[PDB]
Amino acid sequence: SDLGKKLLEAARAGRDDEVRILMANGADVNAADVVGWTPLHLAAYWGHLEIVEVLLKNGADVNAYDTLGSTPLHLAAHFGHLEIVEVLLKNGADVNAKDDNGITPLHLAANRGHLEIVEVLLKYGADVNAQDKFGKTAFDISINNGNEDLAEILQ
Amino acid sequence: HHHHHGSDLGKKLLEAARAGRDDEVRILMANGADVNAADVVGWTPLHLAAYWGHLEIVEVLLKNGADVNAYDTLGSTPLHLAAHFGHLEIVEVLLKNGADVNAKDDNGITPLHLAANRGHLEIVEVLLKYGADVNAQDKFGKTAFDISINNGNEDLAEIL
Amino acid sequence: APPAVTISASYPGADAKTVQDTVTQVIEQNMNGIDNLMYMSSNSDSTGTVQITLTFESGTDADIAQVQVQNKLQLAMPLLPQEVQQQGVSVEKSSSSFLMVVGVINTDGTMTQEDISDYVAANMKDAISRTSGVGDVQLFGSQYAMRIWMNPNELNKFQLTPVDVITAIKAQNAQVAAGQLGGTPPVKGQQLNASIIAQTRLTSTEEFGKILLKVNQDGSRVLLRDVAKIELGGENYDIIAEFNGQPASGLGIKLATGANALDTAAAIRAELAKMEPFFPSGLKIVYPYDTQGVFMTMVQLPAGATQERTQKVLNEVTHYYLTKEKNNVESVFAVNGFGFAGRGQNTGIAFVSLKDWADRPGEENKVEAITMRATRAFSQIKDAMVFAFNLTGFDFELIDQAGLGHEKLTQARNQLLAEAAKHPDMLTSVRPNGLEDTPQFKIDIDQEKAQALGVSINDINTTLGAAWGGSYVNDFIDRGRVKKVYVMSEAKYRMLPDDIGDWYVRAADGQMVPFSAFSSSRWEYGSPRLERYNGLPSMEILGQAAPGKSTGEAMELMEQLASKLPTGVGYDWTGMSY
Amino acid sequence: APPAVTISASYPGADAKTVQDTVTQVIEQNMNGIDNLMYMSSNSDSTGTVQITLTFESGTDADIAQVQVQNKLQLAMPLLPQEVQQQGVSVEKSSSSFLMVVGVINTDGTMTQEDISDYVAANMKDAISRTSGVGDVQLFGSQYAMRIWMNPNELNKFQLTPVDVITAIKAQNAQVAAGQLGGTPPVKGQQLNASIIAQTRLTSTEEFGKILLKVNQDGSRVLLRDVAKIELGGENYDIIAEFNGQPASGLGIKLATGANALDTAAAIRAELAKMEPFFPSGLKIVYPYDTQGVFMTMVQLPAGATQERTQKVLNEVTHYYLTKEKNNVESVFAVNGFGFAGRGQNTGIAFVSLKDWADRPGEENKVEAITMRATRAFSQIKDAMVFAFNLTGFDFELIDQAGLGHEKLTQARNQLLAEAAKHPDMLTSVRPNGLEDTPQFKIDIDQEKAQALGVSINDINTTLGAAWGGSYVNDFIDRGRVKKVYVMSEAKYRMLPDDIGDWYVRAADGQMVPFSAFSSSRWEYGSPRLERYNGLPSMEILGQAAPGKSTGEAMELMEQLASKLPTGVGYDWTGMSY
Repeated sequence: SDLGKKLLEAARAGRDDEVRILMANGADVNAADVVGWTPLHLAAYWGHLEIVEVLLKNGADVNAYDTLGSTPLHLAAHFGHLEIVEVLLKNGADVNAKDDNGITPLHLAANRGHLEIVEVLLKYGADVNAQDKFGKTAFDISINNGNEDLAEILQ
Repeated sequence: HHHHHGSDLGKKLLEAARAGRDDEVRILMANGADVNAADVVGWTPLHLAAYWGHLEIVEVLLKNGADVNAYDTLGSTPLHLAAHFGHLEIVEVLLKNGADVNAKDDNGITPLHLAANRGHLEIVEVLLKYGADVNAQDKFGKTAFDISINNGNEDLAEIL
Repeated sequence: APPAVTISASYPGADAKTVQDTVTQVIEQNMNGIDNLMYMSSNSDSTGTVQITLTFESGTDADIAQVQVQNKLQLAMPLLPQEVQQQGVSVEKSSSSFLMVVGVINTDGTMTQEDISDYVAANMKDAISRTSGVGDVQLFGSQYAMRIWMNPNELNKFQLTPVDVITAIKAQNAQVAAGQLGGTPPVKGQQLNASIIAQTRLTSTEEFGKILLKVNQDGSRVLLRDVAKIELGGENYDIIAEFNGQPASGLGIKLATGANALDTAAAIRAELAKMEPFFPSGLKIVYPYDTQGVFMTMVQLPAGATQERTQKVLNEVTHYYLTKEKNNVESVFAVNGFGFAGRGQNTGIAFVSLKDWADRPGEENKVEAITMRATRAFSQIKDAMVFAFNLTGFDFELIDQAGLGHEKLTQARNQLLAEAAKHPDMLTSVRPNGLEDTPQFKIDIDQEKAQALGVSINDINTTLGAAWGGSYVNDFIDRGRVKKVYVMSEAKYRMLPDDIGDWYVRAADGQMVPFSAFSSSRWEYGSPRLERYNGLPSMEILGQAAPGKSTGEAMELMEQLASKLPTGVGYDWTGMSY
Repeated sequence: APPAVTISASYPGADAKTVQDTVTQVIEQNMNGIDNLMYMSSNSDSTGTVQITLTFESGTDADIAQVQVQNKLQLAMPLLPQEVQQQGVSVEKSSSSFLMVVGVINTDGTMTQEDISDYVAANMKDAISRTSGVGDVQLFGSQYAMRIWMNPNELNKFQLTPVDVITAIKAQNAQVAAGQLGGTPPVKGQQLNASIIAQTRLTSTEEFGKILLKVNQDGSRVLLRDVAKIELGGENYDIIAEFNGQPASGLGIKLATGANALDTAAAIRAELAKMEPFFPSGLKIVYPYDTQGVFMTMVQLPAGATQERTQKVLNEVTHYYLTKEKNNVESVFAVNGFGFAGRGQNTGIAFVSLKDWADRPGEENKVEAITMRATRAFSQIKDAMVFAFNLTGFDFELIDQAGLGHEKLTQARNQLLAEAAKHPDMLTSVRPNGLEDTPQFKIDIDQEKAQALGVSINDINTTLGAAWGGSYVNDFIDRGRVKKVYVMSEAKYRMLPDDIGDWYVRAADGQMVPFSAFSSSRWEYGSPRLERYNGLPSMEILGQAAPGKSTGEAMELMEQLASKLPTGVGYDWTGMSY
């Protein structure tokens, strides 16, 4: 869709007023680019909170995944966007979603030491015994990274 | 035999026994300088004079009761240095003053091994004359005869 | 003055002779085809450093001379070892003295001497380097490097050697070119084009710490932090500085030959203004040396002197200006590890800045009298040369003409000095300019025992070299800037001879073999700095004439006692004697 | 005189085409964007030598020309083989004629030709090369190297191969950077600081023989001297010199483009005076050539003529001057293996100095008359181009413009030479300037048999190349000077094609495999010197105009004859015809 492309580039750039007119003009809420990223994906990746909110109100698929299995909750947990992680979980995002590598958002937050996000994820039912394709849990990530603050959160 | 780090007059004696200043070595001894002063590596003034070949200084220190069998931090005696560097007369004065002809350093290397490896054949005879254990072995098991085999020195193999 | 070009190369962890027999001679043997070359001199020190100085005839274009020397060395580059090439060689036209010194201190005290030096190198040196007429920039300190401080007891516990550390760092600190998806030439109908990103160079000690060295047979994993301490630290720890007795770093600014003196200076001051707004809190720029008004103080200790003893002489010099001439001295920038001549653990220099000329009244308080009094006060410091000077004897080179050797040349030098001492009516202060031999630790690898146990020699020489001297592995990115990674033993385990046996090397059958099994050591005397003049081993001798006689007679005499020297010992005049 | 810049590389044991397609073409393809460039020629001969000559317009600043060429050569330096870079690629700007020749003899007969050659290269050549105005120095001989002469019978006896010998020499003739004790950063309070001295480069034949190759399972040692003869010997054995029949050596010195002949010749005599007092007993300097007084005699034999055959032609030339012209000739400096057109086994040169002008009265005793009789006496020497000259024609290049190949350029040259013979009215003595194709040994490695036996290709090519061509390994120290270490078979075992089958290579399973088991051979012809003009394969052709007719008429006929050659063959005029 021509509108869907203008929405993707507007969501990628954080233009909330252009995103609103595109929503009112009937643009595809779930238009995906070549890599499989929806407007919710890029707004979650680039930390545009209200674009994440406006999209979800207009029926955005909170659990859309790209060609490699990554959800908008994955990107938000990876890049320290704490407020976006909460609104995604509140709008029904799968806390235990796995990509093609069996990797969960808890792994991504633990890998980058996003402790505030780790607590919010486990508060919403994140499986802490979740293993990726190599059999590594979030606890193994804390031991390997040497992050002792996280290693006591997970216990 | 393992002497300790000194002070000031001991340093001047160590600095002079190395440079070969005979007049000042005698001056400092008459003023009470420690004849067994050591530097950081454990070399006495006898070590330094035997290394750089100052035969007179070797005799003046021994006159003043210098330790003929002083050990450095690795077990090398003044006889080790003199025999290693082809200083004939010093090896004589040391042995004549009671030097341990069979002294082994930390590696088992004797003055015979050092004189044999550098091809100092005059010194290998003086060492043997004073009762050098010809079958002495280092840590690797090598004798002075094994040195000549490996070096290709057939004059030495004759002597041994 | 005759234009001069200096070549600089470095060999990490190499002694003087290793450096001379691998770098200096190879460079010197290829310095042909250079026009208007008067003579050539070189130094090879136990710091692992060469400086070859080529002096050209008067009126020579310094640009052409540098270009010709630069191009000749480019051809000799493949003849040098890989370690020297990785360090980068420099060819520079410049004067010997500094144009100005830019000091950097930290009032807050949040940055130590080591951090201040890293900031100036990582954020100030390169931009000052590219400024108008600045020929040589000398950092009084060292840029940070990813320092891996190996522990031999832990390495032996996991059957690992520094070879495994260096191998794993090169594998897991890599910048991998991995191509693209949908790249050219592409299949038709392809809609996706994206770059593939594999491994990126590491950026933090945390990343280096989790470098996986090996996994054990029970599943447990050995990380790089399990065998070493991972910290940021300088490429070298040779040079440290102080401004008015407090931690400092800085840049020594030399004027490029032919450049204007002042307009350069203002350009450095201009670029410095561009940097100040983005300094961290507490950082401040001070100007301790600006070329009346300033002078220097040289401090030279004999070879075999540590930084501790050199620092003691520097404190005494700094304490003098700050206490007994505080009415005249504004500031003192003191550097240890760097002298006027060059680098050395036994050398130092202090840049003294005076108060404004108007505030010091009378003959008693001007640079001439202050330097005379200072030199008089420093003259009784024992075992040290301490001189004070702003901004006439002979310069003599003793040449090894027939392959005699270093030891035989030393004896011939002492023979010439002893005979010159017997003519106080003629030549006084006849002295060598270089350094005396010092105790060194000769270690022999037994090849037979190494082969019987199945231990590679390169594994042995890498384990010994990387641990006790340091090893430049590869580069990493520290806050967006390319910096070096260095592998070395922690201080603890490379200080005294008994520690040699603490180091283990793995054999072909997996057995850990201590260094004591295949090595043997002894003390001996070698040189810490080896001089060459016109391609031949040489020893510079300085001196001057007695009261009331012209150097011509002085010089003529020196020629005569050089004739009675042993067979194969030549001589030549250089410097202002030429 | 048009200014010319010459690039010279070396590839030991390499043939003409191997040199052409790994060094010559790589350097040539980057020789564009160079200002005031007229043309460019090159030779790649089976000496393992390439000589690219770049000629510029008159008035071109030779200094600048050199920089530009050198700067474009850097684009190719990483692409050249390692073995070529290790020899040291050189770029120089000089005339092609010799300014003078410095001869060195030993009146006492204490020193062999090889001994005199090594002393000149080690103690004399470098200082002359660095003298201002000296464009190029050609040594009439070669500096000594540590020659390892391998025995293939003894090597096969201990399951060893030249690869093992090479690996042992790099391991045991090593210069190790071993670090320090108490090095910075130290544990605070450290007092002891000493350099660590590990392996040093070997300095004698006795030390190289001590190199342990392996320990047999029963416990005995197999040394390098047990499988090889170790001696000091030249880097190559292709240039021998004689002075009045007695063994000698020397340096051919060409003047740098634009330098003063008188001043540079005087500076060379001043430098020679600095080294005479330190000569060994018997050595003496003689001056057989100084630029009437002098003339040269060029000797050029067919390709494939050995140094033996060339010495006899030189002997007849020297015999002529010493017997029939002894009233006018003072000295004859004969050089075998080096020639006017370069360097090769089939070429030679004689430098002849007449006695004083006063003791040669009469015109028949003048330079032209003496050279006139000399060439007339050398008219009837079989299979030799022998002429003498003091120091009309055209310079023609036949270019392969469509990649026809060397063999088709030969025929196109023969068809042009045949048509030029039928026109004596216009063209006189039209002949090529290069060499004719000679028999060569073409060996084929069966990849399937090698892989089936576990014998690696690198083990094969290193074994064959090092035994039959010699391999430069690393450096060593000979009387305080860095020199090369060469590994080669003893002459005895590299003379006949059956000696190939006596060379063994160890397979992965450990079994020795003879070279006959995986290879085959046949005789074929190939060029011993490949010429290129402006990047493309060429064949230089020279002749002169007939009596009375100008060069433009002869060139016009040559242009017409050349246009009748097959398609793809072009031409161009160079040198004196440009």
